[PDB]
Amino acid sequence: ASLDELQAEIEQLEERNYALRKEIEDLQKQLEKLGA
Amino acid sequence: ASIARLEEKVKTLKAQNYELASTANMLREQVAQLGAP
Repeated sequence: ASLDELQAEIEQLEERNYALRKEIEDLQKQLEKLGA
Repeated sequence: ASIARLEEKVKTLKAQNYELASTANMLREQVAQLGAP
């Protein structure tokens, strides 16, 4: 409801964006290993 | 114009987070199932 709120929501979104990228990368390593 | 720029950034991040979470969830299902066969 304000510039500050939008910027705080953006911060939250970009932290989530990071977490998904990291987890995706970790899942990809686990998935390749699951091919023995 | 700043407000409009931030609102568009919110929308863009949500859309991209939606794509990422969908990918993460696909991989979680594959990993979870392959790992517990």
